[PDB]
Amino acid sequence: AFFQQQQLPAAMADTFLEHLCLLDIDSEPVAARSTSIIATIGPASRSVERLKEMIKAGMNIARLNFSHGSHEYHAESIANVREAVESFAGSPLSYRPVAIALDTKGPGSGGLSEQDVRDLRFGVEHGVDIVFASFVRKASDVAAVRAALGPEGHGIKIISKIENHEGVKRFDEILEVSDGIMVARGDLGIEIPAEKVFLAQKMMIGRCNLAGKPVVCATQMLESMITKPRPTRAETSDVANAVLDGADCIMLSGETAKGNFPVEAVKMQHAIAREAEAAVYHRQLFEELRRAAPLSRDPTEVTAIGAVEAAFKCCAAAIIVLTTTGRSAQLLSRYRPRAAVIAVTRSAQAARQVHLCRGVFPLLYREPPEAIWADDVDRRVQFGIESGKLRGFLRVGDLVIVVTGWRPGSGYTNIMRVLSIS
Amino acid sequence: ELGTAFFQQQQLPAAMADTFLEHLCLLDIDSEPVAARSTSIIATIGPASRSVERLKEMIKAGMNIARLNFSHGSHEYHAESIANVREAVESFAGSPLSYRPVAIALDTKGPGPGLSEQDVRDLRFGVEHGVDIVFASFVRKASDVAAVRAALGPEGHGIKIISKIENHEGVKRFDEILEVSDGIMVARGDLGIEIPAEKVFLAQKMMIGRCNLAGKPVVCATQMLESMITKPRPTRAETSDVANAVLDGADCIMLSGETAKGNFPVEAVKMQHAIAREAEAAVYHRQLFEELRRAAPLSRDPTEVTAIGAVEAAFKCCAAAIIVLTTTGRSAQLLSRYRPRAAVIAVTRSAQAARQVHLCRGVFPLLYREPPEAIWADDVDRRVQFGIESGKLRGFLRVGDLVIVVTGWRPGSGYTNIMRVLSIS
Amino acid sequence: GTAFFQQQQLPAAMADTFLEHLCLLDIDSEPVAARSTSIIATIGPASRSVERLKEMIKAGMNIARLNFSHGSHEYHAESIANVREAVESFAGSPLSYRPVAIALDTKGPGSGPGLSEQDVRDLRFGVEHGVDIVFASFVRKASDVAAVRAALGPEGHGIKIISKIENHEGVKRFDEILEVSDGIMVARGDLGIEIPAEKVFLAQKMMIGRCNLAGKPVVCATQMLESMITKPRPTRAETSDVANAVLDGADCIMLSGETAKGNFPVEAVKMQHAIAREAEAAVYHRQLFEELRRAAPLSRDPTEVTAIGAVEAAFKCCAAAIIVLTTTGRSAQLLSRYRPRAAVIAVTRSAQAARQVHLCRGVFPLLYREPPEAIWADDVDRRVQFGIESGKLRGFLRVGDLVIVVTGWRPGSGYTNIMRVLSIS
Amino acid sequence: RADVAQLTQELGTAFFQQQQLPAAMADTFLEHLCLLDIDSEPVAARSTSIIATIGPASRSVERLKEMIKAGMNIARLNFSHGSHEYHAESIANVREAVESFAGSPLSYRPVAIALDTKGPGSGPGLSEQDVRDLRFGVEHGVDIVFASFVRKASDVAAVRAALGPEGHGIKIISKIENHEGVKRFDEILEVSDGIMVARGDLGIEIPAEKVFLAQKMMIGRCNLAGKPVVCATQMLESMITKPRPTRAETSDVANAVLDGADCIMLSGETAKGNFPVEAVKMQHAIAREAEAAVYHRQLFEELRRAAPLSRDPTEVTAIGAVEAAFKCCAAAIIVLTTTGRSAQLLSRYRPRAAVIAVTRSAQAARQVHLCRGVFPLLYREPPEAIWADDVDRRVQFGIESGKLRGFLRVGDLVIVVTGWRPGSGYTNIMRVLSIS
Ligand SMILES: O=P(O)(O)OC[C@H]1O[C@](O)(COP(=O)(O)O)[C@@H](O)[C@@H]1O
Ligand SMILES: O=P(O)(O)OC[C@H]1O[C@](O)(COP(=O)(O)O)[C@@H](O)[C@@H]1O
Ligand SMILES: O=P(O)(O)OC[C@H]1O[C@](O)(COP(=O)(O)O)[C@@H](O)[C@@H]1O
Ligand SMILES: O=P(O)(O)OC[C@H]1O[C@](O)(COP(=O)(O)O)[C@@H](O)[C@@H]1O
Ligand SMILES: O=S(=O)(c1ccc(O)c(O)c1)c1ccc(O)c(O)c1
Ligand SMILES: O=S(=O)(c1ccc(O)c(O)c1)c1ccc(O)c(O)c1
Ligand SMILES: O=C([O-])C(=O)[O-]
Ligand SMILES: O=C([O-])C(=O)[O-]
Ligand SMILES: O=C([O-])C(=O)[O-]
Ligand SMILES: O=C([O-])C(=O)[O-]
Ligand SMILES: [K+]
Ligand SMILES: [K+]
Ligand SMILES: [K+]
Ligand SMILES: [K+]
Ligand SMILES: [Mg+2]
Ligand SMILES: [Mg+2]
Ligand SMILES: [Mg+2]
Ligand SMILES: [Mg+2]
Repeated sequence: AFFQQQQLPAAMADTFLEHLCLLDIDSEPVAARSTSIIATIGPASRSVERLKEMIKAGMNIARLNFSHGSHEYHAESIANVREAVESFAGSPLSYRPVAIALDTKGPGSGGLSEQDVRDLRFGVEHGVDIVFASFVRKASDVAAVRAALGPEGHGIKIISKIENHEGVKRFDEILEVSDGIMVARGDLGIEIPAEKVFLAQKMMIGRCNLAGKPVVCATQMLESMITKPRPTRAETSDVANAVLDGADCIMLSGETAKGNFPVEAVKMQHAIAREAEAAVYHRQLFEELRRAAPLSRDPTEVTAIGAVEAAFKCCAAAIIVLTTTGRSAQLLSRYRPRAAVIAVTRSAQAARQVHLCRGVFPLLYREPPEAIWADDVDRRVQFGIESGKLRGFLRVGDLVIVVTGWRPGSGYTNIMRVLSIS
Repeated sequence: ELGTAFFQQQQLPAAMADTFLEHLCLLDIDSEPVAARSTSIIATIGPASRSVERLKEMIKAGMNIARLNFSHGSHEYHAESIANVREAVESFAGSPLSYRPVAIALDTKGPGPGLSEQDVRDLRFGVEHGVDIVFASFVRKASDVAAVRAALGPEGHGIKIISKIENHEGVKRFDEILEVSDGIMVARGDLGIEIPAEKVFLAQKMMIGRCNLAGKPVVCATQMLESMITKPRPTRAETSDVANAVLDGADCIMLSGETAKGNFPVEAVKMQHAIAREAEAAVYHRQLFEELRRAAPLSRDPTEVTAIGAVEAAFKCCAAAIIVLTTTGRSAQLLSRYRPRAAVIAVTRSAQAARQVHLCRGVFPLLYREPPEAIWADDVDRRVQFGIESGKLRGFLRVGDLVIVVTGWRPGSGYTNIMRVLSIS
Repeated sequence: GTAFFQQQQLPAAMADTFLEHLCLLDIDSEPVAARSTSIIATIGPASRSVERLKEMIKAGMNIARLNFSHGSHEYHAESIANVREAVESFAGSPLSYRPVAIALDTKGPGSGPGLSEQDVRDLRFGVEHGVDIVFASFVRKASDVAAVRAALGPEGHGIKIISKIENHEGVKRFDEILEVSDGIMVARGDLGIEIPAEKVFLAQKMMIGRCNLAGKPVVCATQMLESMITKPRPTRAETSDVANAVLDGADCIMLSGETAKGNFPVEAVKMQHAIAREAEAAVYHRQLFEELRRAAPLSRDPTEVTAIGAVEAAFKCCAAAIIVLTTTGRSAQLLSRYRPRAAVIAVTRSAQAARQVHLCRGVFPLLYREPPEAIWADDVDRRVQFGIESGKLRGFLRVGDLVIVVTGWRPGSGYTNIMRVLSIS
Repeated sequence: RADVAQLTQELGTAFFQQQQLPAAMADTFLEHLCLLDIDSEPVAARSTSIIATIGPASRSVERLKEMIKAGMNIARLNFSHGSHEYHAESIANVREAVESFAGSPLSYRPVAIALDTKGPGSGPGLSEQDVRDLRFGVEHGVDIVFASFVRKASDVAAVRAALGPEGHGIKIISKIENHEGVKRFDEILEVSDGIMVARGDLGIEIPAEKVFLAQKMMIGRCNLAGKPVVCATQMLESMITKPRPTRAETSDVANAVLDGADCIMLSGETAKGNFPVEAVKMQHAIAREAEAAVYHRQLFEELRRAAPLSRDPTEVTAIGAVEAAFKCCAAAIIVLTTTGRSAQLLSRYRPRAAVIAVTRSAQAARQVHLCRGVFPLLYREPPEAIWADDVDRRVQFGIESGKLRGFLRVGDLVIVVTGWRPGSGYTNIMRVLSIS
């Protein structure tokens, strides 16, 4: 029964053609949904009660669109998101962190506009986790956003939105200085011929997967759900294909900001992403990612490849990793393991930000500290296992891969262990 | 010899990539498509696309197959639609550069446990009016296809039966249905109601893959550009859906309400044409050909053996086209199953085969009406030169180009066994 | 039949990985194909008798090597006369006649920087006596090949020059030497003294790989069955060395003392024949063909395009042979470079080309002696029928087999452009 | 180039020109052959073990010391010749020569002793002389038995029974010498510790032109099973009377290594020939060149794909460690092992990194020579009170010995493989350590 679920016959296929032939509508997804859902906050999704339903439906990142509304309006949205998120903190083994992303208005006819400088300062003051920088055309646009965030906003992730021909052409220099990319198909589809957007999307997703940096697919993914309870056949296909392309995140704009079915739009993206993740041809994907990732003398990078290889060998239910900044989890995620990457962290910001990386499930550690560092590490590992058991990721008898470091502090991951559950 | 500009167009850098990941990384929005659009467009005929003048614009925009939806309208209404399609098609018989055969497909109302009384009557109407294809609704098992085949009476055995897979049973019994059908339609509308909507993409990709493996045509249908029923431009999900259906391996893409009742029927056809052209150049032929080659069983059929040799030869020299002489369309279909980048120009004396080969990706039919030569080898040479001259006229070919020519050793269907490399003069 | 798929290591040939290919190799799977790697036998006191040469031709000797390091011009002229007498003793049966090439192996430069005066005289002797091939000793750079070509003069333009790589400089300047040579000999004797003995296998494997990539013949030479100079059976290392040279991709394997001075020249030829046959069936064609196709550059030459189409067609149908008409041997060489499992039966009127194509693996030359038919198409057909009848007599073909036939559109060399699938009747 | 650019800038272009690294990074096997370079020097320690047959030409203690220095890893006693008294003296001389280097534990090289049986002769199974010789082997503490003419699984069970309860730790390597052994190979391999391709008798029992097929098939199946395979007979035959081998002989040795053989053997070349030390030196030189010419890119991919999914933590850790070693061009993989099993599971994936196996078992240290690329280090120190400290001391012993023997330099990355509790069977940890 195990080998009939999660498209495992299609996953073992010798060719991509045979993989397609073996895809089965009766093969149920079992793994937790890996691709994060970004929901745009607006009148249809601003109330605390509505936000609680969206968190339960699968929203991982709340997007604030600074193209509309005042700073007072957005501060209220942030407070409501935090209130809804913290209403589940009473049960630490099931608490789900939710990131807050600020999407800038953009340069308009102008580099960095004066309104963007003020909005970015607002983001730092209100503790946003991510900035979706509009109309990034070159590396200096990213540097300007980074400078406007100042010394207090050093830890904020900058996701550059590629929205025009210049951004596509200067993609490599933009990705090099950004934390990730958003394929902003709305403006891109007006700036370049609409029939060419899929080429830009597939290229950018492929280059971000190669670089090991997050990539978001955005705009009109479930557009008809703004007024209708069910999406069109092209919309479900678009969501599934963005996941199959390799997108780390998928986004909802008007569907959640102003539509009549915000919760249903989140549920639909969750349902499709789960089905599409199981249909990924891991046999070829892992081989190509493994071959393309350069040789490295960084122990975190070396441990990450060893751990993902070990996870595939034993059909590991999860890879439990201890991380301070999220980096060790990101390096595991870049190899696209089928095993869930359970990231145990003390940082609340890193727990929110790792939603940008596909297949990373953040667990915010709030248990009493241990006096012995080795005992403290072992307790965080057992915490990952208990949360994993409660959430359905793990069962007794499963094998897990555990990734830790040799000393406290970020940058010292160098150990991989094979552990049998219970 | 060809120029550096030649190797920058039609995603040739992405086509030469060593891995699928590198192929994606090399896709370029500035790399323009050059080849003719190979995925056929099926447009549903209705009030918005029934007039002769509107049909002429749709033919110019790229419509290859006219679909008659027998779920609505009387036999009198459909006979008028057929006459208007034929009038619009024949209005271009004067210009070889603009003339294009257009197939007529009858889409049945559907079942009841099996073939309904109305379907028997509608299928008889199709035979009497000379339709080329039947899109059989709600096919669930092999016996449903046999019933449709039996209903195509004594005169309609040459009509192609494309089984529409619309429910869980059709998906589960797919292999037995494909074995007896000429092709398949992934009817996503009903399929998305019969099975969970989030599972339709799995059924679509599986069926397209199995049809590509079998070498049989597969159509992707329903809501591909739905928003264009009221809006002049489609959504980002809709263009993505069309491009991904072509990348999946679909031979045909379809328009329903977009062309039958919408406000922008011609623009919907133009949009599918534009997207299919871009998506066909983005196909990763290096891995696709290797896998089709490996999956296709060994064969002692000379048409099958010649077809793979010809497609291999076309890739080796970047041939502008493969010109094939075919009476039934079968030799062109066997070339099409290996997905060559070269256009397959099919020269036939059969007007029905010329219309039906639109079901096969990359087949460009040319109907030949010259009187037969007394010396058979001369008749063959005249048809090969007709394909070359039409190719030059239409932009497929130029003097100095290499073309692959596929012919047989004797007259009659079933004897294809020759592949030649010709330099265009 | 099921028995067909158990022979010639067909289970190992269909394997998905090289490891699984090795695991499926079967000592009970009998070779069926004709032996495709040519055997070069060096002539000497043990192999000069006309009666002894007839037995060596029957055992499988394809090329007779004259070592100009020993003997005078008078000695070599007698060797040539004896070889020709033994070869021509079988000309009374044209369907079974086996051409045998004559190769002149030069003494070398010695302490000199380039072409020695003795080599100039020996090369002129070769042209005057009609030798087919020159094995040029100690080639260190492209100008050494040009000097050999100049010494052959205008009358020796058709002689093939195979450069012997015997030292570090020849290995380092390999690419420039191969570019101007017709082929290469891995002369392991001197190479093993000039460079550390433990590194010779790396030079052998590299040169064979680069010659296979270039589509040019490569010979493996020296001490392959050394112990057979005095013993009736070779050592385990010797049979392994012959099998591995064939698996590496060598077009030819050579015997020196084993045939020139030993006590078992006929048995040494028979042993190389037996081993080469076993090793050719053990070649992993699935990966080899894929890599040769991918590495071979795109081409606009119709002979090159037809060759890859014909090899692909031959693999698709398990063709027993590819029958090719050739004037210079070039069309057969271009088929051979893709390493088909099907025998390449080359029909030619040129006695020299028939002898020289033994340099290319899997090419079986048939010398056609009949004067041309008045109708060129009938002369082409008669030559193809001669290939089929010789093939049937020699066991290459049976009724019911499929064969690929490679011809051109006009008389004269350079116009091959047609591939046809033919059933043997 | 993008996949190796940063590491090329860090380690230098000279590093990437050595040990056939350009040929190792090739995208196809054809390109791998085209990139093989006679100027690309081998750097890694020789990983294929050399088995030398002991006889009159290689019996003296002083001669044996030269053969150990030349590279002999396993001493073979051919029980087809000589009495029990003769073989006991050979064993004592081998042990005396081996122990003459024990004064320096950081450089001491263990040498295994293998007993090669006379065989069944005309009989259907285990002969009475073989039963007596096998009992002699157990009494004299031999490490390995090369069982002659194994034709079926019951032949190896008979050898195992003749070894008795005291010989349970002895490795049984079945010699495949006839058609029946080749045809029943899978059942023989399943119950054996490894295989020997005995080409001498095999070449008489089956047509000589078919021996290479049997050799390549058996080596491939042993590599797939992760069990040692020995290539034997006439590898450097001419060196019995001549100082240099023929071109076919060097080719045969190189091709046995490229085929995937864990061990290569010398028979008459060492036992009775005129150049025993030179024959060992020649096999050493060729094996080093051939190991660097192995196409690891395809080999690792195929071993990974063919090896079934596993829930055994030693197996899971082994593939993770070999993958990690390739990622960083690790100089070595240091593994703690009691029976040799954790080192054998690393060896089956054919890493380019040397597998330095630290063990307290003198027998396991000798027996791991059967596995390609395993360098045994015998740890003689008594256990620390705290088990975690005892583990760390053993790892440090491997690093210090690795530095001493030239395997490791400061700045190198090393992969360390250990377990969560004492005793055999609990390996489950992989660590990436930077050498300081
Ligand atoms: O992913 P990051 O940011 O490098 O953090 C990984 C770090 O986490 C640890 O596993 C635990 O460290 P702390 O005890 O400081 O939380 C370290 O050993 C390791 O260096
Ligand atoms: O594709 P089909 O229907 O098999 O037709 C292919 C046939 O066309 C030809 O090339 C030309 O035949 P006709 O002259 O009868 O049209 C035949 O030699 C070949 O058998
Ligand atoms: O292999 P080559 O030397 O190019 O010769 C091939 C030539 O042989 C032919 O098949 C037959 O030519 P001939 O009639 O002159 O022998 C030509 O059509 C073709 O050009
Ligand atoms: O390779 P083997 O025979 O399984 O031995 C590996 C064992 O060695 C160790 O690393 C150390 O164990 P010891 O302390 O008993 O020597 C164990 O943790 C592990 O189980
Ligand atoms: O799943 S894959 O192996 C694959 C292969 C061939 C195809 O045509 C295809 O659509 C998908 C894959 C996907 C994304 C990658 O970036 C990659 O490296 C591999
Ligand atoms: O037969 S092969 O596919 C092969 C693959 C892997 C091996 O390790 C091997 O020894 C042989 C091959 C491929 C290309 C060649 O140019 C060749 O000579 C052989
Ligand atoms: O701003 C965006 O997200 C867009 O334009 O697609
Ligand atoms: O009938 C159709 O086309 C459907 O259901 O999608
Ligand atoms: O000349 C030769 O043949 C050699 O050196 O091997
Ligand atoms: O017994 C042996 O070692 C042989 O036959 O090779
Ligand atoms: K915005
Ligand atoms: K209908
Ligand atoms: K010579
Ligand atoms: K013995
Ligand atoms: Mg925008
Ligand atoms: Mg329907
Ligand atoms: Mg020489
Ligand atoms: Mg024996």
